[PDB]
Amino acid sequence: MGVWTPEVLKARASVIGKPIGESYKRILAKLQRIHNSNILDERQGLMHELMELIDLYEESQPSSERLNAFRELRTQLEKALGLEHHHHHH
Repeated sequence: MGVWTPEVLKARASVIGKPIGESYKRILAKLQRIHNSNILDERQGLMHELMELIDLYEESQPSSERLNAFRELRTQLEKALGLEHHHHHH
């Protein structure tokens, strides 16, 4: 949980839908897989690459220090790596 950032956020920031076709969209798409595969033993491996991948994509186009805005996303991935069980439910 706490790992949500689908096109919804981009739609709000971008107001009108307008997804770019390319790899840069791959990172955004990974959200769909992560969503369902949230904190999933399988996603655990991807989680690591996700954080590293972003670090390479953050400077790729948005090197204007704008990565700070995306840094919020990395936090979710970083926290996810905590594998902490905050669910606690009967």
